[PDB]
Amino acid sequence: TRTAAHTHIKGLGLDESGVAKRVEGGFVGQIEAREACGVIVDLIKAKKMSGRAILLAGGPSTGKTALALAISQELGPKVPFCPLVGSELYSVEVKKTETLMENFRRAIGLRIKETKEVYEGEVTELTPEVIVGLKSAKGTKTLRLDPTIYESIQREKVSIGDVIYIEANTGAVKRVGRSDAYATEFDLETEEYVPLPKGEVHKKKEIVQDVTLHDLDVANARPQGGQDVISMMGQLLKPKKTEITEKLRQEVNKVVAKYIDQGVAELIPGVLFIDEVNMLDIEIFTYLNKALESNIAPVVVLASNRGMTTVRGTEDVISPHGVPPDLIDRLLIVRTLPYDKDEIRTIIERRATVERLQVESSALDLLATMGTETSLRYALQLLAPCGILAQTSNRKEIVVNDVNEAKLLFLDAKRSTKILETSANY
Amino acid sequence: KSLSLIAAHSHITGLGLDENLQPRPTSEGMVGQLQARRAAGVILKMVQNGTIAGRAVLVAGPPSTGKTALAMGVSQSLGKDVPFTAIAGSEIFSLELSKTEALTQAFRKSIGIKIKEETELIEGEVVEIQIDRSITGGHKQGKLTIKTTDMETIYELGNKMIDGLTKEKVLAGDVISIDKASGKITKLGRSFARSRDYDAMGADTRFVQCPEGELQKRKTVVHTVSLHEIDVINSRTQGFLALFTGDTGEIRSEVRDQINTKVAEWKEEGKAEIVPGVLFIDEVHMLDIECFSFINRALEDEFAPIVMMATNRGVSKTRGTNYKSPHGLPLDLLDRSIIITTKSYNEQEIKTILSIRAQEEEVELSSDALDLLTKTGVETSLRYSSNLISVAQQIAMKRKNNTVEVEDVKRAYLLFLDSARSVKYVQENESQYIDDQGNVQISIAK
Amino acid sequence: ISIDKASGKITKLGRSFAFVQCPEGELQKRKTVVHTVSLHEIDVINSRTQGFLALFTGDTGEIRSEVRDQINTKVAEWKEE
Amino acid sequence: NFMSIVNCLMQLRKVCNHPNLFEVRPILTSFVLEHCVASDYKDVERTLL
Ligand SMILES: Nc1ncnc2c1ncn2[C@@H]1O[C@H](COP(=O)(O)OP(=O)(O)O)[C@@H](O)[C@H]1O
Ligand SMILES: Nc1ncnc2c1ncn2[C@@H]1O[C@H](COP(=O)(O)OP(=O)(O)O)[C@@H](O)[C@H]1O
Ligand SMILES: [Mg+2]
Ligand SMILES: [Mg+2]
Ligand SMILES: [Mg+2]
Repeated sequence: TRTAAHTHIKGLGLDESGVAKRVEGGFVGQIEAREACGVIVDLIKAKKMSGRAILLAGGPSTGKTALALAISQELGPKVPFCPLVGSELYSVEVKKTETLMENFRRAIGLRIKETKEVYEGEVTELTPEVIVGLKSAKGTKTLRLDPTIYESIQREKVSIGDVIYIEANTGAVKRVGRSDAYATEFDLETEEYVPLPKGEVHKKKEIVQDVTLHDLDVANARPQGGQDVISMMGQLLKPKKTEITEKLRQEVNKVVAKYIDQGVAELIPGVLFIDEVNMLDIEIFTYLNKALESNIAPVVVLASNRGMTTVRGTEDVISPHGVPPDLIDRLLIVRTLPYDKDEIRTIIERRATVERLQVESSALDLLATMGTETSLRYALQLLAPCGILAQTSNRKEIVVNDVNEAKLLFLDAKRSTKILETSANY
Repeated sequence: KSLSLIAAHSHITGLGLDENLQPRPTSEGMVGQLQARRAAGVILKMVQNGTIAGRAVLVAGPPSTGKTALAMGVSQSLGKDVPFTAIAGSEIFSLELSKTEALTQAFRKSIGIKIKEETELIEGEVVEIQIDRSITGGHKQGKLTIKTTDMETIYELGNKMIDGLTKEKVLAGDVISIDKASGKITKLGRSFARSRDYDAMGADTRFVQCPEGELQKRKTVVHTVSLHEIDVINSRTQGFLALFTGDTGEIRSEVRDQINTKVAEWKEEGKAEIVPGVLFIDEVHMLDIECFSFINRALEDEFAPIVMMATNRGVSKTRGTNYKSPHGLPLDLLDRSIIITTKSYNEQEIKTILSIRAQEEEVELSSDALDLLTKTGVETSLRYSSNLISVAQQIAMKRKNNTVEVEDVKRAYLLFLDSARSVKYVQENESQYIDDQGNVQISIAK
Repeated sequence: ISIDKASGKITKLGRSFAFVQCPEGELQKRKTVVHTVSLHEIDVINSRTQGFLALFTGDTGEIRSEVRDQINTKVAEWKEE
Repeated sequence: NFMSIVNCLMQLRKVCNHPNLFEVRPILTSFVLEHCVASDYKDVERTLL
């Protein structure tokens, strides 16, 4: 198996009153951040309001992204969490604002119940002008092919002895292959032998395939019928994402409104994520400043931490977290405190337990000392190297020799900087 | 319809004003700002007049002064039949339309035309659809018995409409809103006769809409379209694809000139109806000098819809130039346009607005929590308490009691910080987070 | 001559002469073959139709993340089973 | 009494009979929209043409 710095977190641990335990499901301290996250979790579970956002501010290794993954895994499978970084909004063929609205539209989940049927059977005859006489286990019916799907059928080399899985609603045709009934054609026949499908040819099912707002946007903006030749031209002339305007937005809103008022469907919100908004330019900040003043923009979370630094995209806007003053004035601050000696101890302990490292007491304490001396991450990155070193140096446990070898081998930023002021060359 | 659960801007429905163009202190949600609401009524009467063009007004002053509330109230108060363009100026940049093309598209969208077309109909229960062969003497003996509730009548198909009924596979008895210059017969479903059919038990499975109007009557159907649809039709033979997908492609000028002439003569011929709407733009201090010259010439042009342009910042840097002037705009356009200043609020109107928000959210508040919210809002800003009320309501559920008490607002205040709280917290942590140089002293000890 | 059953492909093991001796053993042999493919290749082959050209021409950019998530969960459950 | 023990035993003979596994694989199809947004505007386009 594989582990990448996470999957140790398995929930906030909020009790019936929303209060999380001290160290439970991969957590250490930060009761303020945990309580604020629980409050936001309850607000999202309400599923009534929208159009509100918060930022959580904390230094490196303060559990910001850890709390984001915790809330993500707490929400559950169906409700989606949208992770995105300021580098993502810089697209290529479309403008950044449209990308932000594509993310917003695909963020909201929309449970829907549409219908699909499939014709699947052994072909009995074809009549050009079109007949495809599909013969299932108990049914043998002859559809008509429109000229385009007739051409698709022609390209499918389907002949007497073939079964095709041609969908009814989309219309595209997927041949299943040579019929297993004609297995007595060649002892080494190349084509696979598939029998006549069960049921009638026009098999009908009730499906729960849902749709995100971007999904049904691309459904009509760039139709994807697929296997038919005309569908190939449709997906080839404009295969990319086109700049959907507000007119199609209103059309889509009407369509989703009528579908959700049909009764079976429903709506569920979602959470979007942004990291290091300090690098974001003033243009996107100004645009989102007027974009959150709407009725559809779902919940997004901000993770940033900067002091008295100029906001990127400007030259004189100095503000904390690299956020313009207006956004700060319209956004909710969550505080995070630096980790402590005992927090470092428990962090290294849990990170050893998840990594299947039975680190003993004194080794754990010394690793905590290094964590408290230079940085938490410097100590955390050494758990696997020290274990592997002790494995190569024939030690199940981690003696002080292993950690000293790691500290003289894998240096930190401070020691490298100490080296850097005494060098004949860079 | 129009799925939008709630918003901080979904609390105003239609504004409030009087025939005297005088403000209402509680004008359907938005309150105060007598000058702002009187000017809104003045502009409303201006646009109802439809006799002036090329006017630019600047909603100046400090931010948070109900500017967006004013725009929303105007939009909801003017009424239907007049589509607007309420888009912030930040997204003018695009990878498919240039700045000139985008500005031209906005200007041509702000001015609309309604079109009345004298289309026809053939309504009535078409109980049967007979399609006879193409006999030489009569090229189509196609019987089809369209009859409304008023009369019983038969008709005949001219070898062109047989597939018009069944472009999509439908049966007879369908109310057909047929158009002579369309070729696409629209079936409305099922329909009724006035007969009891046979003697034995029957007449089952018949409950639908029956034709009501006359067998034939002229319909002067009115359609409203913008210059975008007409221009994209001119540029390409097919225009619906670019209207939906959004890949028009920077249509050329002689198209706009010929559309200008065509619309002028259509208005002169009494077939079209001009609807000169008004454009709304935001963040004008952020606008750039080429846009400044564009609007400067547009104002002097004979055709220019009125402008709702506003700069939240005051005495800010003028984007696109090396100099800063008041409102972030140079004195040329500043003198060319007109100015309406907007000042901030006191506490009581914040209290009233928050009470309106609460009763819109149908939450049984307790006035102690409301007083706490008023104090928190007046200390910092309205939006602070506007979010605090919702989070305190969430805390009210979290403690299993419907009423919003003091402890809810207190927990909301202590959990989520304040701008002053955040700046104090960061200026005491000048060496704990990422800074200008990025120096983060993660080393708690030694 | 060696041919495959499910495809009938021809593979020239070599002419007998005019230079390989006639083979011994049994005619029909079975074996196993393992095929390797990278994550991005799986993402790009099944996302669209013309992506096969993108296997060499590289005529694609910013593949839709839905296909990426589907292939990721496919790989996860393949590894699980 | 004597016989209804065997009434439970009609389960004890299905435990030692045979167990099985699952080895299932997921596969999907494309869901469909067929209301369309074409026919509603083609007539208007042709009228204006
Ligand atoms: N409460 C916690 N419990 C367990 N591990 C944590 C906790 N907080 C942070 N970590 C670990 O510290 C690392 C940094 O945390 P993360 O939130 O991802 O970024 P940062 O905190 O630096 O913004 C993560 O890899 C995470 O595994
Ligand atoms: N006078 C008012 N009455 C009611 N709500 C208001 C008022 N002024 C502002 N708001 C609220 O504030 C939001 C708009 O902020 P606004 O004060 O217009 O900022 P700015 O003036 O900088 O545009 C709206 O969602 C609205 O609910
Ligand atoms: Mg973090
Ligand atoms: Mg505002
Ligand atoms: Mg001029």
